[PDB]
Amino acid sequence: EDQEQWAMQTLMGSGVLARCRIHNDVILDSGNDASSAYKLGTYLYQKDNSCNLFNTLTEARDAIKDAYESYCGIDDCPQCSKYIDD
Ligand SMILES: [Zn+2]
Repeated sequence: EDQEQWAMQTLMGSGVLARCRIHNDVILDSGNDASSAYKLGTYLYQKDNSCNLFNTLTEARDAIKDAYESYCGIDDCPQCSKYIDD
């Protein structure tokens, strides 16, 4: 398992993104307030780490920005569209 993926749990679970009940390891783009997601991400990731260049929030933003941009272009899991929905 991946840690960064664990973050997505709550971060993304904040309702920012969309996930399939059959796919908990999948990320779908919703187009909701990402700002909130980012905050939620930093919140879970670690308390207020607001410090000098030392700590860079860009990492987190890139984490979600990466995952988001990674799955970006998908508003619905193709699996369900590639399979039958019991
Ligand atoms: Zn699905």
